[PDB]
This record gives sequence, C-alpha cells and structure tokens, in this order.
Amino acid sequence: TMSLGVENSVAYSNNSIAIPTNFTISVTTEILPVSMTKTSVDCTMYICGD
Amino acid sequence: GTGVLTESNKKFLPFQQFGRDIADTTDAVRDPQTLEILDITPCSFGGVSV
Ligand SMILES: *[C@@H]1O[C@H](CO)[C@@H](O[C@@H]2O[C@H](CO)[C@@H](O)[C@H](O)[C@H]2NC(C)=O)[C@H](O)[C@H]1NC(C)=O
Ligand SMILES: *[C@@H]1O[C@H](CO)[C@@H](O)[C@H](O)[C@H]1NC(C)=O
Repeated sequence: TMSLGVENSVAYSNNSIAIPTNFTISVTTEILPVSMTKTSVDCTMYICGD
Repeated sequence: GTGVLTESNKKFLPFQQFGRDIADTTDAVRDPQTLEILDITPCSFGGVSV
C-alpha cells in the first residue's frame, strides 16, 4: 500500500517563523508536443487501388 | 501487382521467394528464371496542387 510520501509535520506556532538563509538556482526541464506528422491519404487510391 | 522493378542487394535465402515490409506488402521478388532479387517500388504518385 503506497506511502504517498514521508510524513513531516511542521513545528507550527503563533509566534515562530522560519526564514531561509541560503538559496539555490536550480534548472528543470519541461517538455511539450507542438505538432504532429502532416499525414495525407488519397481515399480513392486507398480504397480502390487501380 | 504494379510498380517499378529495380536491382537489389538483399540476400534472399534459397527457399525464400518473397520479401515483405512491416506492412506485409510485397517488398521484393526473385525472378523464377534468374535467381536474382528485384525490389518493388510503388509507382510515383501523390497529389497535384496549384
Ligand atoms: C550557500 O550555499 C552554497 C551551497 O549550498 C555555499 O557554497 C558552498 O560553500 C562551501 C563553503 O562552506 C564550499 O566548500 C562549497 O564549494 C560551495 N559550493 C558552491 C556550489 O558554491 C555557500 O557558501 C552558501 N552561502 C552562505 C552564505 O551560506
Ligand atoms: C533457364 O534458366 C537459366 C537460368 O538463368 C538460364 O541459364 C537458361 O538459359 C534458361 N533456359 C534456356 C533454354 O535458356
């Protein structure tokens, strides 16, 4: 039975805030289709070839 | 069938008599008189546009 991840509560309070001290520039890749093959069919030739 | 017959370099086995591509369409044939393999290319076709 899958975990869904590692459980990690947060030390929440009404008066305790966490500020980051150091930062990382990361690079990620996102990929998307833009078009497809421009297929074409001669119905006449296909159905009744000669 | 119909097409253009051309010389080929495909080494058909002695018992082999036909060639087919992924489409199972005839690819090449061996002359019954000369044990030579000839490729079949469908005749040039397409569509005329203006
Ligand atoms: C911020 O973080 C980066 C990396 O997380 C720190 O850069 C490293 O600094 C250590 C010094 O302890 C070097 O040994 C490493 O070679 C550094 N790596 C890179 C990729 O730069 C940087 O010093 C941190 N800065 C602060 C102010 O915390
Ligand atoms: C029969 O085929 C062979 C193979 O090409 C050829 O050499 C022979 O000449 C053919 N027969 C005749 C009578 O030509």
